[PDB]
Amino acid sequence: MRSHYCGQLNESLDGQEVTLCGWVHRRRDHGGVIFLDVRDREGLAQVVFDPDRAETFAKADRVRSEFVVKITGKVRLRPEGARNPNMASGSIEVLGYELEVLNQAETPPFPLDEYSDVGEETRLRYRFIDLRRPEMAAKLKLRARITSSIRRYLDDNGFLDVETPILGRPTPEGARDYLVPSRTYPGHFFALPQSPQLFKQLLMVAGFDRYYQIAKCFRDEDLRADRQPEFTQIDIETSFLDESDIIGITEKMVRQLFKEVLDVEFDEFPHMPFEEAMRRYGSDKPDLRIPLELVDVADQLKEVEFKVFSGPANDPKGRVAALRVPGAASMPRSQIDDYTKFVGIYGAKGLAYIKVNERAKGVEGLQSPIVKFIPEANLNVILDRVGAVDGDIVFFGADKAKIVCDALGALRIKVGHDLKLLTREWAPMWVVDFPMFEENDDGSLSALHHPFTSPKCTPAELEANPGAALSRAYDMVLNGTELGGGSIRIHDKSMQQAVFRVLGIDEAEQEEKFGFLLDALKYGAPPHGGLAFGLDRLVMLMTGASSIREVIAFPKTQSAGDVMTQAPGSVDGKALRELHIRLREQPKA
Amino acid sequence: MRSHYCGQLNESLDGQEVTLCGWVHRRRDHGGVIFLDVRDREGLAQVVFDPDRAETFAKADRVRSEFVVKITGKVRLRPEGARNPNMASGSIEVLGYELEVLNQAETPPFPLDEYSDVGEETRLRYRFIDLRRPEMAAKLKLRARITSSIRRYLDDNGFLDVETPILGRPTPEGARDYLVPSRTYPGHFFALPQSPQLFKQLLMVAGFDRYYQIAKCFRDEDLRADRQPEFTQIDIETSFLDESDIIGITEKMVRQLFKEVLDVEFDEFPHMPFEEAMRRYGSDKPDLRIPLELVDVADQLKEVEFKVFSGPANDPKGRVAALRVPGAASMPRSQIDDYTKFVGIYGAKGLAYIKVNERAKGVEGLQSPIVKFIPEANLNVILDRVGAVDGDIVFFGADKAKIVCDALGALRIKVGHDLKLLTREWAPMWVVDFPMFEENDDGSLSALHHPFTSPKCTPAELEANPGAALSRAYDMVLNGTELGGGSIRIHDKSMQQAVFRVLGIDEAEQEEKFGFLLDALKYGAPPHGGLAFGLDRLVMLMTGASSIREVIAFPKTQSAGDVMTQAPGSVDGKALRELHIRLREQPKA
Amino acid sequence: SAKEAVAYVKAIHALVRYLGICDGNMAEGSLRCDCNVSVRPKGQAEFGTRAEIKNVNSFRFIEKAINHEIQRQIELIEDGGKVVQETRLYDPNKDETRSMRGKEEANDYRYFPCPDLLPVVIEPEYLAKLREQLPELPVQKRERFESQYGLSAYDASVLS
Amino acid sequence: WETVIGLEIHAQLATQSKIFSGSSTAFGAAPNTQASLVDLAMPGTLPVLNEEAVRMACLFGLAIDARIDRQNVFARKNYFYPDLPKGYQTSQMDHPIVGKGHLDITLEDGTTKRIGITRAHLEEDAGKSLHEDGMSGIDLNRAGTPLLEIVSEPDIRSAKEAVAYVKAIHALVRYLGICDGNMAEGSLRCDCNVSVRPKGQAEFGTRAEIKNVNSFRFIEKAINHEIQRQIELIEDGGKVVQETRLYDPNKDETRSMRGKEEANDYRYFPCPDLLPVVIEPEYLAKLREQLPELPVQKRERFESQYGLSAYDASVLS
RNA sequence: UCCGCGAUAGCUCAGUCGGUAGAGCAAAUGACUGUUAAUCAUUGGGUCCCUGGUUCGAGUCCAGGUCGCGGAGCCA
RNA sequence: UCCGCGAUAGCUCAGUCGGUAGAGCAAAUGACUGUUAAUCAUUGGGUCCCUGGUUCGAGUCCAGGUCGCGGAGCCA
Repeated sequence: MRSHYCGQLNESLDGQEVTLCGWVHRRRDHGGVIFLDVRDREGLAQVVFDPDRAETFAKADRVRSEFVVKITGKVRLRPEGARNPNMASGSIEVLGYELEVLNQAETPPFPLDEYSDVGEETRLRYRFIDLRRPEMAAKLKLRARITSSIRRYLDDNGFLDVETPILGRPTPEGARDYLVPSRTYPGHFFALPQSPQLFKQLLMVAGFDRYYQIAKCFRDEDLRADRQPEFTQIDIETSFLDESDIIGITEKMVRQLFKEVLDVEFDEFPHMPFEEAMRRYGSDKPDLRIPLELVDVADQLKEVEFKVFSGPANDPKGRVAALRVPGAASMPRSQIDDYTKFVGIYGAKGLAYIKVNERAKGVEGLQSPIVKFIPEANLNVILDRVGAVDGDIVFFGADKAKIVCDALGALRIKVGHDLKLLTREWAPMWVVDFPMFEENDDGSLSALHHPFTSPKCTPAELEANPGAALSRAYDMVLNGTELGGGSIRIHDKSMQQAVFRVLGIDEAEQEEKFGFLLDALKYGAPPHGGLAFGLDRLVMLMTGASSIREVIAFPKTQSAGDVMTQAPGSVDGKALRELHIRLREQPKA
Repeated sequence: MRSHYCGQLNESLDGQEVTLCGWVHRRRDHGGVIFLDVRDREGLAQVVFDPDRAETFAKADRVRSEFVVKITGKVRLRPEGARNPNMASGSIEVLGYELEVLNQAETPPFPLDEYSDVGEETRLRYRFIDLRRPEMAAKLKLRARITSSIRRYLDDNGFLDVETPILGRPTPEGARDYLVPSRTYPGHFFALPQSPQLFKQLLMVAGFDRYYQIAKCFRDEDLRADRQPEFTQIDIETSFLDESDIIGITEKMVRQLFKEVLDVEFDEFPHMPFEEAMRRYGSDKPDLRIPLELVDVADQLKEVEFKVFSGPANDPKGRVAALRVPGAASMPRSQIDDYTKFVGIYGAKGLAYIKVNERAKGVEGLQSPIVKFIPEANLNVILDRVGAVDGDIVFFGADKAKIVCDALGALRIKVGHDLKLLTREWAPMWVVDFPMFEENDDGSLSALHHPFTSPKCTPAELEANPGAALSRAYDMVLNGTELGGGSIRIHDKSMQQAVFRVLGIDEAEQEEKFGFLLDALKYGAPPHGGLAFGLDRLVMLMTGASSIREVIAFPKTQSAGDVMTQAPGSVDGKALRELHIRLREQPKA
Repeated sequence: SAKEAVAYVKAIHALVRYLGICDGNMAEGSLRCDCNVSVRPKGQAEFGTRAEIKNVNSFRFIEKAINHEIQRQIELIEDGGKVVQETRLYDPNKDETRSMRGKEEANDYRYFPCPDLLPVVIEPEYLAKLREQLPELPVQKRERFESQYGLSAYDASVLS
Repeated sequence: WETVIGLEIHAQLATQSKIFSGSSTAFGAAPNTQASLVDLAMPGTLPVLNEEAVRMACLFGLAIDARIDRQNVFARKNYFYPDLPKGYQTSQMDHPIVGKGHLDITLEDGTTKRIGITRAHLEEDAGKSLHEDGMSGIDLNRAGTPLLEIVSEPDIRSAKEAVAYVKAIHALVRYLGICDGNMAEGSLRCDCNVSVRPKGQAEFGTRAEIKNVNSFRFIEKAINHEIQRQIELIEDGGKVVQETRLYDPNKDETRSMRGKEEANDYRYFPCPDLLPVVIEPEYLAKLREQLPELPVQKRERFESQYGLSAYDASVLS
């Protein structure tokens, strides 16, 4: 029977007695006065003991670290010189009337709060006492608040929380499936889903107008930092809706969520085309906090003596883009070399530059080794175009389109953060209008997303010139990171056959790879479209956490194993035999 | 852009035009007037076409079954001779101004009409069109509403929706774990959890005061008609609460849920002890709809010549219980024989009986072949005790305790439904006070749940006489079925050692099977207790569905697998080698 | 091979049925059999412990059990592990091989001539009369149904 | 199971001038700077055999105790590839420099086993392709570099034995002063012809030639992971195909670069430009006097005459 | 294969041109009436990554292995 | 191994003591102005579980197989 939470002791409850249960954080013994810091889910509070009731003192001297205790006392208003900023309840104390030790505790491996030098492996191995730390708990509770808000919104807007099975059928092409040996069907396997995509589409076929699900997803790929094998995703699919409606509902959701939890507001989300994003940022996930923008200038540098510019300037398969960084002419050559080496890692042969100091003197007003091979007029209209003035530096990326886009895009974000050139507000956005196809190294055409993505044009303008086709696909970006995305699917016979014809796939593969899907599609599928969010990263952003493991209760390391439960582990030969499988760890000479 | 849902077209919207999208249920062609039954997520509505606009008529005659169409028209108040009772929107029509076929549909394998007896294998093969049927859709939508209500309640009462990992470490004793081969750790496996038990306990250790989760669970045991391999469970665990508080919150939840969804009310839940439940019902999950009750009568029959009574009557290891069925004296000997064979299936040598017609006429007043071997006095005080009057029949079960409890308990429920004696209302209950142990075939004692359950007595009264010990465990029962259950756990060192000594297991197995758990338990675990509900059965009950497959989106057959997606399937040898395994058959040494 | 084994059991059953010695009905529990199956990799006389599967009823059970035992032994030798001598049994429900008893050592049944029963002497006259009493064998009778009387293999066999 | 493997080792001889050209051997980042007219295979240009090249060749031949032919003729290995300038690789088909020798390899399981070397002839190196823009770039700086192809007799069995043989070759070559031995710079390379067989049956699994193997650890792990793979392949039956495989230390997996659809016909024939080089017994008489003391016999000499342990003798030698 | 760094109490981490494993924190005992990452005194604890070798003697020096981070090289 | 039942259009299911696989539903065309599980007429459709044999001819009868449910038998 608890009266109040430790970390919810405001100043208003003065003159009231309270009973609070929790753990013993740290204990201070002064002899004449004993201090206890009791901690629960809401935070820490201080309880003070004077030996005027020396029995409680006897029940105060034995108490050690992390003891689970229940204390009843009165909240006394602490002196002005004793107030604590770090403690949220740190302007009041509680004098302990009676104490009881609910349970004893062995010494906690590691200490809570810094600079206790825990290392990540030890923190993961004893994760059950690590989550006692108020910061981790705040992160997880925040996650709970997020899922709460999202569920409330989606429920209120007529979506149905329906569960889809995890054990499904394995198939290649997309990614490595986690397999599950079948006890009842020897030689056959179940497979963990990569996304409830197919199932949600079936649910659209099934007549359910609006579907949502917070589902578990599994990928057997080698992983990146901020990447885990088991990750949670917010799946959403709707019927009889176009892209505007879907983006509307979803955007509204994100705003309402950010205002419910963090209490921030987002105005409106600008819709930016893929083409524009690639043009002025060189990335499909632009960081709209950094105002710095890439500006194309290769057209006026075609017939020029300097050859690393003119080369790609006359080559259609690439461009020459410039990047103005303001007030950064004072930058030292060391940093310049560092940046050249940085853009080096994305394939750029070189990072050309111009330090712009005095515009009215022309060429002797532009200190740089490149200025000699380029005419004064072109220079001046370039400087005019990029928006540069006195005191600035202009960088130059001149190569194949992909390379310059990536290298200058990254140089953009890097020098963006390094010089603190951003507004510290939240900056959300939508990326729309992707291309339909791309070349696949060897040749030919292929769909980037899925062959089921709706093109903006008709199957005739499509079979005309497939390269001019834009897709009805959409990704949502926040702080330059991709929160998620989806698209409206094709339900048209002649259209599905059009994209099928244009990709080189005959009916053999159509049947072998997508037969059951096409089957389900043939029996009367409605206009439907969807999107999915990576819930983990969303919570990671909303918390301000460094890694994704910080927003997952019991995460796994980069090699897919978790050190706490020592999984994966070994299994006895019996269970191995009953599942119709064999090992192959045989002794060699 | 839909205006309104078909099945939400009230009479109040007259004189307004509406646009509704959906499927073509069935189509009636009279020539001069065309009738369409359009179906959406909300239900069916009728659209009428007159040839005054022959274009919409042309787009109406070609339209066939399950066509996805968008119709805009006006809601007309239908003639008195055309009103439909069966259709919830069946008091209004819509005259079709303009129709558009959004998508065509091939002929649906099975019909979506009510009471067309297509059989279950076919119903499973095309589940994506089976769930189009309004009854199934109503069931699933009901499920969504249920989980919605439960989530709302648990959220509002300070519980944290926390996700636990699925891929965990394998271990014996409890049940066969589904295994998942690890690509990165050859020879090792992950395992699907049977319940978030350990994780929830760790979450209690982690300082989270109140936890809940709607989690996926997997058991590799053989199947039956009302049992599936992948099932969803409502896990709940709390800290610093006794059994009364937990049963309080959970009961409150069930009531609030039943009022939110079905709009019924439950008063209060009677708490019945296990011993008592076994005494007058012979079951740990009593059906409180059936008023019929078992009454012990063995005490007056301790020294009589007939041996099927006297046998178990002087042996402490069994009993002789009687069962009164009211107004059932008119029963033919045939039904009696059926019942004797029925109790026969549970091991009873015989089902003795007495027809009581005139208690005041004595010996010539109780027709039965057994009455001769039993004295008049005992007979009379038996009739006095059981509450019998003119017109009732008293059956007799005389054997080992287990046998009489199961056989008479089942005969009880059977004749309960067979004679229509129960009133068909909801009947909730709590089963409390279980025994701590039972014997395990070979010998010794064992806990029928888990050795971590808190006993009501002290570790001394416990090491004194283990057979007299009751557990603090609790199950919730509705309509004689077990909705779920849990118990308050032990966090006491000496208590855990007491039950450990009394269970006969040395520190070797203690360390090998539950070592990491005991470890986590040693570093300061709070008083915690929990419970889990089988969500599937709950929804099955709340819908009134016959099977669990009726409340699951994409269920599997009795042999583990769904016929629609053909899972489990075959995987290519490459992925098989990369996961470091080869297949085989079943037998190995 | 296993098919050869089933053929041998069928031949024994047929011959004994013709002789009128046993009823042949395996359903009634008249004719029973055990199988001492042991595989070995060609080239090495090494490896491949013997497996004695007891209580085998139908021919189908025989075939399936013998196969599922052969492949099992093959796997056991492939992995190496521990090749142990045990007396196994077969259940048609799960098609798996179960161990009834673990053989700790060679069972000493202590064989010796029974002192109460004297050795029965069967003279060649006995065999001379019984050979005249011997019925025509089915295996040779169906082939005789092929040779002298005009008939096909199938109908001759099913007739015999 | 019995695993019969083989080893094809290419050793880069430390000579100043190239085998047929006049350019230097050791080179830096500067491309095409170490290539005269001969290496570029200009029309009308002709090759002339290097002296210290054949000297070191018959030196290794004498050290390995192999029957050296009195005459050896260079043949042409005609294949088309951008790294190869003249369209054929000047090797030796018939009559190599050295043939049929034996090397005593010391392992850790007691006996120091004797291994066979079928031949060790003189080859020439080619250019190198690099990761760049688009097209690609070929550098002929290493092209024309003299090579010694020590081919071992398939008497070598286990993987550890193979590592022992590579280490023994490396040690012997280090002592003779023929090659640097430093695998990091790319001087000493080798390939493995591994083929497993079930004991008892003359039938066996298909041959696997693993090319481009760097470190000894890489050798051991790749050979093992190939052996077990072949074991599985023959156990399952399936399709036993002859392929040109590769090994990456990152994933410890064996990948097939090229599937051998047929026996490559390189069209070998005696080179009309190069006359057969005649090695007379006087050359060998002087060079055998020039022969240094073998390390394998040096540690044993440290065992016999001087009081010493096996460990200290080996690590001192 | 090669270059740099690293493996040492419950945690973190130091240790010369070779001589009982120290220090902070934690733990145990004791002192102290305002701390709040308390302090102070005292006590207890460990296989210096594994093996072999060197020396009067090893965390230290020699040789050969294991593991973590990053770089180089190779990828006819 | 043995006994009973069963495999037949998209779905359900019948078919004698051997003579083109029928019927309900669904589908296609046509008719009809109030149905609402519309009706009616006509048309299209399917290896009678596989193989072999019998006969003038096979869903049907013979022999041997495959699959689903239950029972029997065996489990020294």
